[PDB]
Parts: sequence; structure tokens; C-alpha cells
Amino acid sequence: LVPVYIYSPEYVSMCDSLAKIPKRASMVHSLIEAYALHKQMRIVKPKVASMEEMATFHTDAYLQHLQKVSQEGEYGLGYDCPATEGIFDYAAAIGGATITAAQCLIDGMCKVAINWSGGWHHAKKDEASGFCYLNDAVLGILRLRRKFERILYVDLDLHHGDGVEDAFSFTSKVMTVSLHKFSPGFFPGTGDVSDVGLGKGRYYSVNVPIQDGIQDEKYYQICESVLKEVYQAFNPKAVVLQLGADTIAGDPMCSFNMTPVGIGKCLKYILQWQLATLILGGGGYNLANTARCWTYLTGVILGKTLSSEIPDHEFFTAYGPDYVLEITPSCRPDRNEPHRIQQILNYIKGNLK
Amino acid sequence: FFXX
Ligand SMILES: [K+]
Ligand SMILES: [K+]
Ligand SMILES: [Zn+2]
Repeated sequence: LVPVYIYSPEYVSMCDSLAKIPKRASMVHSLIEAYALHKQMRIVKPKVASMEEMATFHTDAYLQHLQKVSQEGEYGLGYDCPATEGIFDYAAAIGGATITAAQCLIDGMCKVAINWSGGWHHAKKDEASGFCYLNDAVLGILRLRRKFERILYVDLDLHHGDGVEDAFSFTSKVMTVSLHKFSPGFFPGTGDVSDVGLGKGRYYSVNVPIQDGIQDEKYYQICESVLKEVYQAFNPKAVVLQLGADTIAGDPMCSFNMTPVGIGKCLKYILQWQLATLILGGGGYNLANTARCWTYLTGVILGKTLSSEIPDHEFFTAYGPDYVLEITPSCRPDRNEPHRIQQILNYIKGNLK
Repeated sequence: FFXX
């Protein structure tokens, strides 16, 4: 009944090695521990994914190439996803952790299982993309489908959850919902509100394009409106929730103007459904703020209010100069015009009935 | 970055 927390020292050390987010996994874990939240969770060591498990989504040829590059030094590698030594073992660890979380849920060990180091939502069956070499979210959804008939995937990262959406574009058994920045030239370029899925999957992809500067109140109003409609229309049996913290004020992506409180309200709205829920991280490039966000959201999962004062711990100096948990929104414009948001929400509302 |  207690939430599962996917963690081991070797897993955190592996995750600390991704160059866009050095030490982020240790920062997240050590802040969670500084707030004593691990004592309220069941710690489960992640398994490493086998190539057989990875091949439930990724192609045989992509997995051969990933292994080759990982040993030696095409398929989306080189720029955002450099072809570097060890990438296959890193992929296998992250994929394995999300699979392990899903297995805990299908086994009934818990109703919430947390892998903050997962959420690599851009990777495609045969292409690395957007820092993502393996789509652990897809692998977790596929594992949940062993026991749960309909899976709802909700993606609150700043970026469109394109790889997950594409994986399930043609099916009605998985519904994907992404809220994201959508603007010319902004990665990955997809996910306008008219992106609804294909074939029998038509209307089983939902996309909410949002502009710079959104704040907690409006974001929650949007998310709540969409999720209420999705729940009633789709009746999910399990949820996979990607909580990339690159929406939070102070992120180098410098787009949205959110705080963890607003994301937390979205999370609580989903938790009220009392379904098996797999919690993932994702983006989040202000490392201390990402740790603040995911620690706060762990508290939300546990029903716990945390002290504003960051407890002393190994990474204390990263939390200066304020050393508090709350994040102050920046002073920038909210570029979301009310009547454009109305148009977006009304379109989605009609598509879901 | 490049890219994303
Ligand atoms: K998103
Ligand atoms: K779908
Ligand atoms: Zn992102």
C-alpha cells in the first residue's frame, strides 16, 4: 500500500552520468532523503532491462546499433544524443527501472511506483531523439498492458511527448495526453491541438499547445479541464505520468513560469482516481529546482507537507541564496491569450465525446 | 539543444 520508490546506489550513479544533467539523480535522491521521505516508501532496486525487453518497442536493428556504438564509439545519434561509450548500459538501466516500477504495479505491490530518473519520452522505435536513447515510458506502458486493459499516459514535461504518442498513435487502448510548449522552431515541433492520432487511435491522442509564461493557476485550470474529460471518456485502468520539471521557473529552457505547486495540483487530481500510477521524471535542467520539484511532488504523493527550509545535506549550497523549497515565479509575460486557450479547450472537449 |  505504501508507494514504491525505485532506487539503488548503482542506479543513481549511472543516472548521474548523463551529461546534460550531471549529479541530478543524486540531488533528487538526497533531497528526498533529507526530508526523510524514503522512510515512508518501499525502496525497490531496479533491474537492468534485457535486449529482449527493450525489443518490445525498439527495433532489433536499432538495438544492435546502440550496442555497437556503446562498445566502439545514423539512428538519431550524434547531436542531442551523442554516440558515446556505455550508452547501451545506460539505456538498459533506465528502461529496466521503469519496467520494474510497472512490474510492481501489475503485481499489486503498490498503487504508486516512482522512477524519477525515467521519462525519456522522445525516443522512437528506431531513432534516438531529444536526449532520449530508449523510450522507457513506452516500455512501462507495454508492461502495464499485461494486466491493465486501458492505460492513460499524461505528459507534463515542457516538450511534446512525441515518442510515446507515436508509439500508440494507432491504438485505442492507450490514450496519450501532452501539455507542452508549441511554437515555431520549438522542439520537437509537433503536437498542435489538431494532432489527435490515427485510425482506430483517432481521438486517443490529446495535445494542449501552450505559449511562454504560463503560471500555476491557468495551467492547472487547463490540465484539470482536459483530465476530467479524458477520465470520463476513456475510463483508464492505469496511469503513467511524466513530470519533467523543465516547466518550472528558472529552468534554462526559459519558457513556462510554473512552480511545483501547480504541477502538484495536477498530480493530486490524478491521484484521486486511485488507479495504479507509474510516476516518471524527464526534463529539468535547473538541477536544484528539479530536485525541489520532485521532492515536493513526492510529498504530495505521501500526503505530507514539507518544511520551507531546505534541510542541511550534502548539496546544500546548490539551494542558495534562499535555501527554501518554494520557487518564486519570474516576472515575464503570460503569452497565452484567454480566447485562444478557450479555443484549444473547446476543440479537445468536442473530440472527447 | 542542437536540436532540443
Ligand atoms: K508534455
Ligand atoms: K493512442
Ligand atoms: Zn523537456
